[PDB]
Amino acid sequence: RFLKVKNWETDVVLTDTLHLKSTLETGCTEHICMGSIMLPVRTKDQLFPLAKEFLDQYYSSIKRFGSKAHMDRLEEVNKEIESTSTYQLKDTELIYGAKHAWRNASRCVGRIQWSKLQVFDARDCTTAHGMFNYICNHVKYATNKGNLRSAITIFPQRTDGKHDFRVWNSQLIRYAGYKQPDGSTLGDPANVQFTEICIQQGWKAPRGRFDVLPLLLQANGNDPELFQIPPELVLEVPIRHPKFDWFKDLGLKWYGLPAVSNMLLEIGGLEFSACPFSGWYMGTEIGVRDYCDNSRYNILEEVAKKMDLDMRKTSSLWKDQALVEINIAVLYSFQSDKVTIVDHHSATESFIKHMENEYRCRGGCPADWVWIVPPMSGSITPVFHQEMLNYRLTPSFEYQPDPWNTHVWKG
Amino acid sequence: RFLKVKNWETDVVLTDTLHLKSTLETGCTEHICMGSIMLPTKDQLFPLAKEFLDQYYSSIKRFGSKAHMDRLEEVNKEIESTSTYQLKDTELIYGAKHAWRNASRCVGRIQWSKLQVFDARDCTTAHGMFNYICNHVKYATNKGNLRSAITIFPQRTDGKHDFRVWNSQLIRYAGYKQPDGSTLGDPANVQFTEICIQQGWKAPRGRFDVLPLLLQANGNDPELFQIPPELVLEVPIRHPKFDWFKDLGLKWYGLPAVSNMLLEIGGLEFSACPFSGWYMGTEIGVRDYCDNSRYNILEEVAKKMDLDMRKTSSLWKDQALVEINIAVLYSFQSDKVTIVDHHSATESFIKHMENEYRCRGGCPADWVWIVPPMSGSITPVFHQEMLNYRLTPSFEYQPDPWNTHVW
Ligand code: HEM
Ligand code: HEM
Ligand SMILES: C[C@H](O)[C@H](O)[C@H]1CNc2nc(N)[nH]c(=O)c2N1
Ligand SMILES: C[C@H](O)[C@H](O)[C@H]1CNc2nc(N)[nH]c(=O)c2N1
Ligand SMILES: NC(=[NH2+])NCCC[C@H](N)C(=O)O
Ligand SMILES: NC(=[NH2+])NCCC[C@H](N)C(=O)O
Ligand SMILES: [Zn+2]
Repeated sequence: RFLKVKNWETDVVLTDTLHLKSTLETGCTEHICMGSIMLPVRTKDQLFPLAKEFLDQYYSSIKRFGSKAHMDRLEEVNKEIESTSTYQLKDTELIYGAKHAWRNASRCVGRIQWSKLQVFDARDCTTAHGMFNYICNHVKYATNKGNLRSAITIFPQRTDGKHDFRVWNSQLIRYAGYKQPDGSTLGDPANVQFTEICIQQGWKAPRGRFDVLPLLLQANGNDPELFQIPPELVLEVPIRHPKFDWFKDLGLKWYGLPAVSNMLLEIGGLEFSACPFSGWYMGTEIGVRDYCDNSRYNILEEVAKKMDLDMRKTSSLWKDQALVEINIAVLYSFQSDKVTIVDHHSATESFIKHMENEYRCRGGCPADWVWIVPPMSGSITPVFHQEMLNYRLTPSFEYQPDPWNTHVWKG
Repeated sequence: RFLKVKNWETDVVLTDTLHLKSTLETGCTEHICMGSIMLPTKDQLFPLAKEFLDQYYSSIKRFGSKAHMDRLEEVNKEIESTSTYQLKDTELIYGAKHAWRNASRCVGRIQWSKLQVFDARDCTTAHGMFNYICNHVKYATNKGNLRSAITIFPQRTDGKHDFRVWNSQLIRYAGYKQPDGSTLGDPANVQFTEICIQQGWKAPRGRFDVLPLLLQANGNDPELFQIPPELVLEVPIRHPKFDWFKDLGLKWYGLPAVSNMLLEIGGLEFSACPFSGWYMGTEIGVRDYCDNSRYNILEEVAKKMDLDMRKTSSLWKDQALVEINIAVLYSFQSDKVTIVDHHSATESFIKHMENEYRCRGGCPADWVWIVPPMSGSITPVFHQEMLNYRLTPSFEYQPDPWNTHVW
């Protein structure tokens, strides 16, 4: 069953066959689309089949499908699973796995870079201090003095679900958020809950508007431990505008390395609950969402004032005018300081090329339009005009519940 | 069964039960989401009429009354007899209003109950259609104080006697393919602009030439008619700061009137049902003016603004986009022609969603179409989870007539 997607701006039509290999569910039915919904211990029984599908894809990728090496690997894993109820991936398989989870991430517009992922194998890690060390190395390698490199660090996989490794932070680097008694929020509102947990764990909060949070790391199902990332390892960019000299006076800045650290990486049935990964920012992430979401730093009003914009009536599009400026400032500041960053026009054009390539060389490219289209200037980016098919392939990156909601504290 | 949708900016959570009354398909499956795809018998008829009549009577608090049973029986007999049926006026009006109520891609539905319905089922010729359409346009335009309306021509019978408005909108600008290879006017209408000529229209070959109506009645071939210019309200586009803006030579019409859709009520198909409301600014400023395959005007505007168009990262396209859309809203307002900005419109939709959830148990909505084409996340709908599903009565797409007509 073939399926075609059309780009209404170029009339280019593509045919998708890859969706046929999709096994997981979407959340949608023939009766309802849940396309805009944010979030719509395994058994030996269910493990080997997942393992075989993976190994089959892996061996095909290296052109050794059906070889003796392939067959022996299946036999070996089968035995190991029956013998230990789980199995260990070879280094080669882990790298292939991690790269494909990124390749299969439908919400990611930066996937044209998927094959260049640097994979750090932290499966020999046993303690939080060990985790802290791997994480520091990942940040230094990835930051590369501003010339960012994509990377992922993979800690030991889940076993019985009672010895999980977890990074409690949502990103390796992020700013604290503090709820004030007058109801206002100091810092980043998105991290208030986590910030409270850190303080409760012993962190001495400096209580400023841009305090880098400490790492709260959990190894082998133990209680999480706090660690401060060496400041010299955290690259930050002061935000200023190329034409407005007062912009710098807003005292804004952001970190250069975006590193999601709360997702779960699934490979051949195995679950890697601590798999922090990083790339580089697309401007709008900071400029539109982190700075202008009403629930984030919410700086639109203050910026519009300084610009002396008609804020009497929305139809003056004062919000839209200020948004552009703020986004111009983010891109400008990063570029001046030579910290890697990509604007939405450039990133989306690249994704379209990546997508076309994938259809031609792979038979498709699962993509989530709701997420792919930038939060500003939607239709002036090619992705808006591009029809997309969203479906779940493994290996994959999945959401998981915040650990403070599931953790059995030991004291 | 009972689905919940959350607004991530306000934490407000709504529970959707209305979807349980969904009847049509979405194009999606448990294995694949096609949410961004633009276009995913007497025995057949009676159940549909029944479903409709039941909701109709339920709506008037006479569910299961004699009147209900009676009407049900009457239509039933009429169908078994005529193989079809006719809606009472009350039912026609309710059907049309609800078709708008159920249009998941429309962000202006808070106005659904105020729809003026013009019953043109007694129409029989293209001239007749032209007359009905002129009246609709004048009524809806109302000197700039726009009023929503829909005119409903005769329903389908055998499919060989269909009424159809060939234009895609009652009022639209012509598009001509020049030797240069480039396109003059509106590229979206290059083709239709040709079928008119292939029919006799004397194209003034301009940038904003109001197209002619090409009307099809009872199945016969379509005819051309020039809408009285005094009936076409237009707005000269100028900027409230860039005097050079007016120089751009831009203008647009004030009445958006989709004319190529099909209205389905109780199984009955109305293939010619033009309807109009009023514009949301971005429709013109972002889509019509800046789409690459439309009037594609960003470069010129950026130029005049003297912006650094060397690097995409200077965001000249975005800056220009903003100014343009400022000018559309400014013009319309200055000429007292109804128009709504995407901020005000989206705020209204959120309120409408809430009302709909509490008074009806839900509101089918297509996020991909609801979120405006610019400044997405600074509008509230961006942060609003939505459930898309098909409820009837509804407005459906249908093949362009020139790809089905047997001259
Ligand atoms: C090279 C630079 C990269 C760019 C420019 C890029 C861009 C983006 C953007 C703009 C988003 C949406 C983020 C949001 O709205 O919160 C995103 C999402 C995503 N990306 Fe990428 N990305 C990059 C690298 C990576 C890497 C290295 C991985 C994985 C190995 C990855 C995995 C994902 C996933 C799984 C999501 C969805 C996360 C969620 O659901 O919250 N990306 N990316
Ligand atoms: C009163 C003012 C109204 C406003 C502000 C409004 C706004 C909008 C907007 C912004 C769109 C998207 C247009 C596009 O992208 O092409 C839309 C679509 C739609 N609206 Fe409304 N609308 C209004 C009245 C109407 C009326 C009166 C009806 C029908 C009775 C209606 C039916 C629909 C339908 C069926 C669609 C989707 C059409 C398609 O698929 O191309 N709208 N509306
Ligand atoms: C409710 C809606 O799904 C939600 O606000 C989505 C929309 N698109 C998005 N797109 C990206 N890239 N990131 C997001 O966080 C979101 N949020
Ligand atoms: C391919 C994609 O579905 C297409 O470009 C959609 C996106 N969202 C839209 N939203 C609205 N309101 N109108 C449109 O025409 C579209 N086009
Ligand atoms: N380009 C990326 N790798 N993004 C990861 C998500 C970062 C998140 N959206 C932020 O604004 O901090
Ligand atoms: N507001 C409306 N009723 N719009 C109907 C569709 C009009 C179309 N989007 C246009 O720009 O011409
Ligand atoms: Zn769907």
